Amino acid sequence: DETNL
Amino acid sequence: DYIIKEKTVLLQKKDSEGFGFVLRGAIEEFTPTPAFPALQYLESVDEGGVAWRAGLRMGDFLIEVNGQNVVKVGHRQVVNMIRQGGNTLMVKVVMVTR
Repeated sequence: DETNL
Repeated sequence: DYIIKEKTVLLQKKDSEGFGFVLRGAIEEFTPTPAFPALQYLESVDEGGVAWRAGLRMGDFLIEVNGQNVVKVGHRQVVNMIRQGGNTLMVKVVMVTR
């Protein structure tokens, strides 16, 4: 998965 | 040989912004390896952002978030620890070379 933080 | 560049850094940010990085990562069959030492890693870092100025770069593996080992932890839980921290995040990462 990927997440912009 | 595996050249390791480990850093432990503190990010501090306003609310109108993110830390400036994309986190990617995965089962249960992961065994940590010098070539691949952790589950979560930095897919990219906004060069104009907060995580860049603190030394974080594409390809850093995430070892510890806010003081806790996240080598074997899953994406949703690591993202959660990071989100709990609010506007500050202490993270330990390693860069692997050769």
